[PDB]
Amino acid sequence: TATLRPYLSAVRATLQAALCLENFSSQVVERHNKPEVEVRSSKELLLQPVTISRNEKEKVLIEGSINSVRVSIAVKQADEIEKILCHKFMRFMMMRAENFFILRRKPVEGYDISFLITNFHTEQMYKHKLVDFVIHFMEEIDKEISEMKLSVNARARIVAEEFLKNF
Amino acid sequence: MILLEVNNRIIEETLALKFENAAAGNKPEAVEVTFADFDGVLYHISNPNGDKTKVMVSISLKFYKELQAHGADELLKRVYGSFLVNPESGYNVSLLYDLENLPASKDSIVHQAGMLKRNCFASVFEKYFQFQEEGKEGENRAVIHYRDDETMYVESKKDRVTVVFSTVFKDDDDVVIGKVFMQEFKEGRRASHTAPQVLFSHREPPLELKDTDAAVGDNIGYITFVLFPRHTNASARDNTINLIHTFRDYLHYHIKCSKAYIHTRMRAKTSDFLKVLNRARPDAEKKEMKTITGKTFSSR
Amino acid sequence: WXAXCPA
Amino acid sequence: WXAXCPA
Amino acid sequence: LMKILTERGYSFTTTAEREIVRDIKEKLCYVALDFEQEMATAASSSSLEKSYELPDGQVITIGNERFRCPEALFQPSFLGMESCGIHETTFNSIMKCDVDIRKDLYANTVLSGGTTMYPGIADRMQKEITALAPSTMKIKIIAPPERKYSVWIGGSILASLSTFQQMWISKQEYDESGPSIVHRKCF
Amino acid sequence: DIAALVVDNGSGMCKAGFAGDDAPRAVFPSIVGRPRHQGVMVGMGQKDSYVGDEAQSKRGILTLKYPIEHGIVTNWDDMEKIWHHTFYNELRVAPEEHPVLLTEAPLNPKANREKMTQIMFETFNTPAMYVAIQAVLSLYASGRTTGIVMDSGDGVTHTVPIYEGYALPHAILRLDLAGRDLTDYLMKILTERGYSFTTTAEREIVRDIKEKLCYVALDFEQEMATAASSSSLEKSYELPDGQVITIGNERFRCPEALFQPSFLGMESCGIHETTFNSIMKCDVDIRKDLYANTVLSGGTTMYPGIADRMQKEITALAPSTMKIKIIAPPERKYSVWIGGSILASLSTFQQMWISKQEYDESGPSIVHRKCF
Amino acid sequence: MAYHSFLVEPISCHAWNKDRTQIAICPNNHEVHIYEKSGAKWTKVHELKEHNGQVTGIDWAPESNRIVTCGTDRNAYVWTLKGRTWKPTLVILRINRAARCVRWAPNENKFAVGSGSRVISICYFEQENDWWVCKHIKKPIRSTVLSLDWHPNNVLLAAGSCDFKCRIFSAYIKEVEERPAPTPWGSKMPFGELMFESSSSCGWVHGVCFSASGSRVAWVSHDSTVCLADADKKMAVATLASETLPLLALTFITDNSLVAAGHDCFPVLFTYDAAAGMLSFGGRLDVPKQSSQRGLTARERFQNLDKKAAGLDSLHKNSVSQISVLSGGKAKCSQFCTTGMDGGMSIWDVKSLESALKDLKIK
Amino acid sequence: GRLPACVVDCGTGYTKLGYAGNTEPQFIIPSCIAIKESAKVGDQAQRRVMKGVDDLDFFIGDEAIEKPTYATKWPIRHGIVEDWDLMERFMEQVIFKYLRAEPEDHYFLLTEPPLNTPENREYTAEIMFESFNVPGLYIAVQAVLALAASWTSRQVGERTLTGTVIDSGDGVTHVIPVAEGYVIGSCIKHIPIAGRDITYFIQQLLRDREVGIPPEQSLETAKAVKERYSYVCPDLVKEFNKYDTDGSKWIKQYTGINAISKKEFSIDVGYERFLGPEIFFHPEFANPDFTQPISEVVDEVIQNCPIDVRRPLYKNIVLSGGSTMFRDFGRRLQRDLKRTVDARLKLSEELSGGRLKPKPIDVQVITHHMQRYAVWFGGSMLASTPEFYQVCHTKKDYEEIGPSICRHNPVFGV
Ligand SMILES: Nc1ncnc2c1ncn2[C@@H]1O[C@H](COP(=O)(O)OP(=O)(O)O)[C@@H](O)[C@H]1O
Ligand SMILES: Nc1ncnc2c1ncn2[C@@H]1O[C@H](COP(=O)(O)OP(=O)(O)O)[C@@H](O)[C@H]1O
Ligand SMILES: Nc1ncnc2c1ncn2[C@@H]1O[C@H](COP(=O)(O)OP(=O)(O)O)[C@@H](O)[C@H]1O
Ligand SMILES: [Mg+2]
Ligand SMILES: [Mg+2]
Repeated sequence: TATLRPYLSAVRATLQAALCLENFSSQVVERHNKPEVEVRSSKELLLQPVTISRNEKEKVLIEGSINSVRVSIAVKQADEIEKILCHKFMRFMMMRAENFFILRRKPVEGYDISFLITNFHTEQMYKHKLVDFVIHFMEEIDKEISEMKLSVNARARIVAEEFLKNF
Repeated sequence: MILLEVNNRIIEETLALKFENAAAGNKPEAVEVTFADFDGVLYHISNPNGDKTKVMVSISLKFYKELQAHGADELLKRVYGSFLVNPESGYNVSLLYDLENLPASKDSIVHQAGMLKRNCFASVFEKYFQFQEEGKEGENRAVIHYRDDETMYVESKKDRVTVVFSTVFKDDDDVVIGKVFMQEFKEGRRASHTAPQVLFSHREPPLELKDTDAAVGDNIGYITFVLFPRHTNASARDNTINLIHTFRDYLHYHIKCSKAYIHTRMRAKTSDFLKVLNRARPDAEKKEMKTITGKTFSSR
Repeated sequence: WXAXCPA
Repeated sequence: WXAXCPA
Repeated sequence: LMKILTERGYSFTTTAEREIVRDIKEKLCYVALDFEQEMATAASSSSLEKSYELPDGQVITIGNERFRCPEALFQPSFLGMESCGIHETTFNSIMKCDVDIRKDLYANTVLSGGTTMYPGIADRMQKEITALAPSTMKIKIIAPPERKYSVWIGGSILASLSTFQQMWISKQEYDESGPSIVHRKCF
Repeated sequence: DIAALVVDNGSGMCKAGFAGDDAPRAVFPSIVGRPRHQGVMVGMGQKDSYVGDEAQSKRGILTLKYPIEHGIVTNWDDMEKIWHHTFYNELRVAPEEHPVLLTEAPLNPKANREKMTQIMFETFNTPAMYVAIQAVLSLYASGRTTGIVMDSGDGVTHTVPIYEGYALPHAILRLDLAGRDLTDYLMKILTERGYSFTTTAEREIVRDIKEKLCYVALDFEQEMATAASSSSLEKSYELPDGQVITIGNERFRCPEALFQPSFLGMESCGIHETTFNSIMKCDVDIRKDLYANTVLSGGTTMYPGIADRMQKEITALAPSTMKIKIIAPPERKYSVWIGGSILASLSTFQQMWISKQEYDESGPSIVHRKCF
Repeated sequence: MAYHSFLVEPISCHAWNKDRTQIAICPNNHEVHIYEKSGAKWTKVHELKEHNGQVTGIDWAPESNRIVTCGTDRNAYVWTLKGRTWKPTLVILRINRAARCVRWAPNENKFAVGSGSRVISICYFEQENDWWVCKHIKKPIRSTVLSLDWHPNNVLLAAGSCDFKCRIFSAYIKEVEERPAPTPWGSKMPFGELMFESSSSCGWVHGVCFSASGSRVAWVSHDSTVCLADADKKMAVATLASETLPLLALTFITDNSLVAAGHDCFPVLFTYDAAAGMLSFGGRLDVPKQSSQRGLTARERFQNLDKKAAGLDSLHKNSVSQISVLSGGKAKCSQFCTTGMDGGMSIWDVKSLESALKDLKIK
Repeated sequence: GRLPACVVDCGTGYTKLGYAGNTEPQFIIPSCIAIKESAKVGDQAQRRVMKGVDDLDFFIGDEAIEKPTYATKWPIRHGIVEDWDLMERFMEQVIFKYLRAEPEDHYFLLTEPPLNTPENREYTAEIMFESFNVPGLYIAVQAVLALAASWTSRQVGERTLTGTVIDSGDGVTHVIPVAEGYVIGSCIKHIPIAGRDITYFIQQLLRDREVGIPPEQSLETAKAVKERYSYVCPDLVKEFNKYDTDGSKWIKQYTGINAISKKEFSIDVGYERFLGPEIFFHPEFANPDFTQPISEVVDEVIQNCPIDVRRPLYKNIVLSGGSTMFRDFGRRLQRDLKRTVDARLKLSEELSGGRLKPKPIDVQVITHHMQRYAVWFGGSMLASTPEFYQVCHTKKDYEEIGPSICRHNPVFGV
């Protein structure tokens, strides 16, 4: 859209300032190769967690590291119906978290969705296309949730007409 | 299934099985089946004092007191004849079928036995239909506690019958979707040229509930049907009673199917987002052709 | 419309 | 075919 | 019908066989009183099949097709047409008229034409209209015993009227005003 | 991913291969031979039914029978023989491990595809199959989602218009007129010159003569007057026994039957008028997009100078402002198969199979629900 | 000048021999693949398979023709070419975490392995027992050792770490070489000494490199900054903060100019002004190439219309991870090879690059 | 007051519905759903989006097999739900049409096979807690409830709490050793070979030999042939010989009705009388991955349990499920088990030196009056006790922790 343009430009510019990932083997365990932002084992391989917010309640928290990036998104939820629909939709997104290679089966507490892009995802898959996917999600999620809301309204109207027709 | 049905399946099944076993001449076996229904109704089909020849079907309702009022058993008596007996201890209505005195055409009595709850409701409801048919204004108006936290205020006038549902849902998601399902309920009168006047309110209770004990509050919704003498005549009052009886349960049913409806659209959009992600996976240069099972091709 | 004319 | 034309 | 018969295996292509197909349609087809129920019945039994004999000795049997042909009248979507069925057409034509008369038309719907000689079309039309029109009004489908020649019967009755002899287009009128006179002499 | 056999198996010639290639792995005429003389030399090995190229090479002592006629399977035993030869001899692959994408012409009897599914599931035990319409695959092969496909195979001709993917099923025009009728017509008209081919083994010779010498004349009457006033169009072909024959006027009289079936004693319109009618049956807002996306296919549209004839004929029937493009690629004969390999190699196509399990519980009546 | 893609998976590290006719790469697995230049095409000639985890450092000694490989299995191997096959000799590193980088000494008498155990392992030979032994430099280090580069005097050793610091240790082994000569870094050089330690406290150090004369030490940080410490000026630091993505590798093509690369995928050139003590962005070395588009077939159009409903203008399509000097040494270089995380190997040329861009001056 | 808890045992070939506290399930319907399916193109998640209210135009149970214009889909395969849209619709009509239960006033007791993946439990919890809003749920293993269904047919004083339950249903056969009331979970065995594999094998046998069977009923026949003329043989080759030499006695006739023209077809039931059940003692006949008979699997199950509970487990082998209703199934099972046990005991005696002759291990296979629905009645017991309302997952627990509350079952540790 055109009301999220500076917010999305800032988010995209912060995404490709992180996502400069490198291969790294663990220090606190013999031969494991684990994402350093998930284990939080070494405090020297962790960059500052940067927040980019459009208003009080829509934001992106980006936690960088040497071989991983965790991007948590707190989406706009205006009323209770949008909250229910956003919850169910994010849940149906988590369900397939092996088809989405950069997704995370559980969101970071306080945030609606979370992506975890390690270094293998930037070595075996296009980096700019991952950035584009994140920005496209942030662009289109509000529109899709609004269409869900309109679908619920239409279902309510059809149910009312199906009842009051028999009288 | 769009519209909820009024006949219970377990009663019909059990009584038809017992009547087939009795009509073929087999010796009767014991029966003790307890179950439930909508609105907290409790059924119990058993035998009186281990007498394997009689089957007693008892029902416990929530409008306990409104059915004990004088004249609230005209329909029950009229429809059930000699089957209506004294209630079993702990229950409210009770039918008693003797497996040796069953009349012919055993389908009709079972079709009327599966609608025991509908008939108990229509018996306490046709009182006001008659109070309106006989041309008397100001007849008795009551509050049927058809549930435990919701009420149905019935009033009969010279020219109409007003039914005010005071309704509230238990779960938070159900409350949030029910606000919508009840706001959009006046848009139904565009589907038929003859539908009762429906009014919805959740800011303040109607002026009918200011002298009565119908449930009120800031979390309750009020839905007023105004049934006119074209919906309460002696030929189209069966459908009207069925609908006014199953309205709340039908709304609850469709609120709970709305979620299974939305889940399909959410799966579709999830796949549509996966297709946008797929632009990040670099297309392979050569793939090995496999089999339906997944094993190597084993040939060119 | 509801009565008279369509709309 | 069965009716019309052969096949 | 020529198209759907290929489903069974019968291919009528030339214009000479269109007459055979028309004879089949005007001898075996019938309008169903409930399309979905008749479709479910014809798919679970053989009590709806009828055999017709081509004029060379070949005998064919048509089942489900018998009522899928006239059903197009009530669902033009089969023919890829966007327009509504004949029942909705009649109902809309009624609703186009003034209010006070919509009652009388409801009780005086008069079928006509050969295509309305399908067994069970009056009942289907009545059901559709009484499902569309309000419940208070009465629906009566005036399907005469004969309606193939009804237009001709009416034409005869009109021509035999004594007040009609002043409405003919006279030869002198045509020679005076040319053909276009037909736009003003005839309605 | 999984490897799925694509078996076109239209009338005339069976072309089978694997999904993902650019050409069918095995293409052979769908004929079945039967010996018509006594065996006298015992000990050399004998067979009672030759299939495909082997039946073609030994046609001198066989009665070639086509199992498919006008796009309809008329002898199911020979069809099973053809499929067995395709699976175990040409592709040399076990059929009980790969899905199968067969093709069928539009407006065929449902019993055809029903028995096809029953055979492919109960005889070869394929784990999944799918019966697609030929013209849709032909449009796949052309890499576009809008246009009218004009597929003229060996036994059937048909046109299917599609717009943005939404095929219009009420304007699909079928016409039982294709290479075999033209071959029989050539056999008929070759007598007037003096040559008589009358046995089913010589019909192959006539078919070779047709597909090597015959062509389509841009202006029929001018070409007739020309070849009838000068010996500059006569061509000489050598029979497989040394005899040479010379055909003149006949060269373009055989394929001309496609544009005016009054020669064969048929009433239906030509293929150009059939395509134009199919277009005119569609709505008015898409015709302009169909005119510029006409697609040819089938081996009967491989006649030299048929694209120009079709363009010149449609342009005479369409308004003078519509641009008529005849998209005839030089790989038109294999197009129906090439589109198949494109289709069976797609990701979502795995959700359109007819799984063996789904058939085991519903019988052959499932193809009408899973495949249009 | 050329570009050759050996594979689609990243290349961890590469090494060339003396006459630059063979290359040893890591296919992003346990094996080491030795390819040989045959005319214009490359052909794999050797596969060295002894490691348990993926190799992370390969180095090829030119004069002795011995390869050294260190991987994430906490082991190091020295491969010698017996007849036609490379046979490995195991080195006992005594580390408890994965190794990260390996570097031969200039004289090929010892080699340094930086590991993630917060130590550096100076390995040498014991011909009294045929025993590859190692000593440890572990005092001021507090994290992984990422990059190593030896001083031309065979003793000093530059090491970058994940503790944000670049250091210059003294790897003097008093049993394989003589006491070294005094350098402008310091006169006291016992084993494990600390001659220099940068003042940076931000960003890891991905690459360090000594000058051709051993008087300057340059390094690159994840902080996007490229720094150079000069020893003839009281060890003075000249820093340059870039406005692009960070760098991963660098080298000295002359005593005044550096060629770096990194997460930008194209090589850049920096220059050092000794008369002022400040770095200058010499500019991008590669000319932005226009990648030709291809028309889509029908099979590929439907394949990417069903499945999914170049962006980069350099030779490498992923970040460049290692830069080596092919020919010319570090005093006057003419060819440098870059390998990145896209399996490619770009053999650059300094003359052609200086010719293509006339706005490009090499100090 | 409280209302009885709903019990819904959802099996691959049949679902048993009831209210806890009764003696037998109120409904036993086929586990199938008839929905409108037409010829469409695209994915499955995309062609399932129905406009308007058309997603409620479906039927389940007995009413879904009669419908000839609908497409019948089976959501459960091998006991594991492979389709959750159809399963949600099936559950919503199970609750709102057959049981007529308001899902906010009744605790629910569903069932599962042993090797149900945890994500299936999480999806079931999500469905029952967020869509239907049950106040409590309990997902019990299927065979462990089948043990408490053999007590109604055995004499007083010998109703034990220890036994090996063998549950062979439509899609899965699992063996569960219960000891003193505690499910020995780390010894449970689970084989996906069951009734429906027998029905596929029998129809493939009939289709290779017989003629005249309508295709659209080729399965419906192979069930009436399997659940009517099928028995168990003591020996296979000897039975083939008995059928070959005296076919006039061992070969039966089956006469069915073609339900399109109402004509009658007749087929000969021959070898598939004994080859059907033989895939229990020869699982390679139907799935070449497994090669181990059921007697050997039961013996491994019992020989892995603790030592001093091995001898009672051999004494109370309780059969359950429909696929164990084959004539002389328990007899052949007990014969093979007795062979194995006696051979092992004699070997142990010989190795001991020959001084003691230990007590011969009593092996018994218990067929009872409730096998066809032995699971459900078990549930109807467990969901009728007070302690039931102490082991359910309350709605508060879900609202607090989430669906991961239902992630653990007694087959795996931690
Ligand atoms: N009994 C019938 N059943 C079905 N179709 C009929 C029947 N009678 C006539 N038709 C069809 O309806 C059309 C109209 O019949 P007709 O009364 O002759 O009007 P018109 O003179 O306009 O044709 C005819 O073309 C005929 O094929
Ligand atoms: N290149 C060609 N030129 C002329 N005629 C051809 C050519 N190729 C094929 N034909 C003729 O077209 C006829 C039918 O085409 P074919 O591709 O066999 O149909 P199908 O695709 O159904 O097998 C064949 O009998 C053949 O003689
Ligand atoms: N008497 C019987 N003999 C043999 N097989 C049977 C019998 N009864 C049922 N079956 C088979 O068992 C299956 C149904 O049993 P059931 O215990 O309900 O399985 P589930 O509970 O998994 O649906 C069906 O496949 C049926 O063919
Ligand atoms: Mg073709
Ligand atoms: Mg079961």
